[PDB]
Amino acid sequence: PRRRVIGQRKILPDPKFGSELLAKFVNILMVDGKKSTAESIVYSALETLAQRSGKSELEAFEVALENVRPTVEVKSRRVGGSTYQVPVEVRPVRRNALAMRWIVEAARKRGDKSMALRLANELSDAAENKGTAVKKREDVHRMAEANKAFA
Amino acid sequence: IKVRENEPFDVALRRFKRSCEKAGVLAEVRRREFYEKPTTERKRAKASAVKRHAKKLARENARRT
Amino acid sequence: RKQVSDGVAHIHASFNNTIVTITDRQGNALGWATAGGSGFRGSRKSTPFAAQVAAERCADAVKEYGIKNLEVMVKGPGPGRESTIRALNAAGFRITNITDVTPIPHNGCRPPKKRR
Amino acid sequence: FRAPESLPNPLLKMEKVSAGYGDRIILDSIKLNLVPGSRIGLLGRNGAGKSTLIKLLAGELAPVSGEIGLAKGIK
RNA sequence: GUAAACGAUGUCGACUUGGAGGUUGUGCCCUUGAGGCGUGGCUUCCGGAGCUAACGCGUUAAGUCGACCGCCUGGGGAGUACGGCCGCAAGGUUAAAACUCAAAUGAAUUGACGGGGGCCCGCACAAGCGGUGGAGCAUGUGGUUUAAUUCGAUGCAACGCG
Ligand SMILES: Nc1ncnc2c1ncn2[C@@H]1O[C@H](COP(=O)(O)OP(=O)(O)OP(=O)(O)O)[C@@H](O)[C@H]1O
Ligand SMILES: [Mg+2]
Ligand SMILES: [Mg+2]
Ligand SMILES: [Mg+2]
Ligand SMILES: [Mg+2]
Ligand SMILES: [Mg+2]
Ligand SMILES: [Mg+2]
Ligand SMILES: [Mg+2]
Ligand SMILES: [Mg+2]
Ligand SMILES: [Mg+2]
Ligand SMILES: [Mg+2]
Ligand SMILES: [Mg+2]
Ligand SMILES: [Mg+2]
Ligand SMILES: [Mg+2]
Ligand code: NA
Repeated sequence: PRRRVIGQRKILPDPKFGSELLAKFVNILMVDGKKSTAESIVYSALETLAQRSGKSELEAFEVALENVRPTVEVKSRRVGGSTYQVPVEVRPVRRNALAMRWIVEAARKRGDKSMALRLANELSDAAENKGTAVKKREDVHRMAEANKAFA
Repeated sequence: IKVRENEPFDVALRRFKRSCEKAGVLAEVRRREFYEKPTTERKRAKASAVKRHAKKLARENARRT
Repeated sequence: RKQVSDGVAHIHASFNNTIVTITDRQGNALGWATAGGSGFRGSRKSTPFAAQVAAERCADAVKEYGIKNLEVMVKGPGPGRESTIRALNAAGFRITNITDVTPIPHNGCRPPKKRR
Repeated sequence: FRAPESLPNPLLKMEKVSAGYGDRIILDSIKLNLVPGSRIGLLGRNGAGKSTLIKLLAGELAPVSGEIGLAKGIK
């Protein structure tokens, strides 16, 4: 951080689908190294999402991700010893990472049944713009618009 | 200061004209100096200027740069 | 009313505010706006963005006169000095000549004290 | 106002609302859920359904399409 | 009638290598063209010998000499008290002692420090994940108690430690 840099950590793509976004989703939502316990959750969620949406891969994940991925966000960039937040332009690589974290947090909330169902409902809501995950995006947009004075 | 400058199309080009009086004079006349702090400030400013020739004097080294 | 054709803009900026006034060429004020009154109370009304907002807020609400040419006159050096002529030109105005008038004494009255 | 439990995270299940009042159709589209903690104000002119929507969310005006939903522990 | 009224350097005169400039006079000359060649007055910066405790001064000496004047004799007490003179007054000028200490003081050197500066680093901040601080129990430590609650470690670097 202070001096050095990193190329990246290469990730093995998804087993069932020819993609890596879903593998990173599994990595984000697993816990205690229980990848074999997160895999069933994610695949069950994408099973019960396709039947309600009408498509298997795009409408399952991407359309619920592009309604929750952020565009700008606030960071502390004081100059003269103050504390006001300065909005910044988020980068394309971090957009998906932020979106998936927000979706997984919204799905960890909303406690009704198994996580394989909580995530499915939260993702349908994300695809329609109806969840807490998209509410977080709207709130951060409000903050950035309000602090748009500093640039 | 007053400019028409019809020849450009929405190009300010008033930098040259604003860099005549506004930047320095108004910032100077905002507060009273002392009548004796101006002389000290001028003396220090013009004593630092002659250090430019002393810096110029330092070129004559190989320095392996 | 009276459909004034060519007008005068006053951009009175300062280290705490930026007041923008649209008037006729004789000096009868048509409409004014200010960064502080645009909903920016505090340190946020010193930024050039607030001046940009005030310029548009003054260009609006004066379409009752339908002005096409504006002679801008800039006073009181501050953050909203160059960021307001573009905000006016982003409102449908002909910025003909940008006069800069600014009070300069020839060593007149004594200024205030120096702060600490 | 006192302190409730405020447990249910899904406040209601909203889908294909089609509120009509029988003779006509009043509203058919809908917006984001109440997502506990949200504060929403309904603008709009008169005779536009601002009260039909309130009664539909309250549960005293059954939608013609059906399944307007409401969480288990909402007071 | 007092100032850090300060180049903290009394006035006058004589002598003793150079360099880069500023401003103000003058003669000659290829002003033959925004130029050269000499000579005075004032002035800024750097520097040789020499001088100096060092810092530095260095032809405008703090160098080498002469004339005249003013002032100093450890730090406090103290530029104070009393007295005289001056002042409308505030005060100014001249000016002690008793007592007390063995030190005050200048310049420079090595460190340390700065809410002084410059350049780099560290899971230091930032970006994240998971925790302690809340409840039950285990263990240690202080406290209080007791016939004894054996002794030691007790900021970081003692407290699941000997
Ligand atoms: N009980 C009813 N039966 C039939 N039509 C009704 C009934 N109540 C309301 N409507 C109709 O539904 C429409 C909206 O009525 P509603 O009371 O919801 O209005 P609103 O937009 O909330 O405005 P307001 O401020 O007047 O209450 C109107 O056209 C009205 O005539
Ligand atoms: Mg003031
Ligand atoms: Mg005195
Ligand atoms: Mg004196
Ligand atoms: Mg003097
Ligand atoms: Mg003296
Ligand atoms: Mg004499
Ligand atoms: Mg010298
Ligand atoms: Mg006295
Ligand atoms: Mg006396
Ligand atoms: Mg002294
Ligand atoms: Mg505990
Ligand atoms: Mg013990
Ligand atoms: Mg241990
Ligand atoms: Na109503």
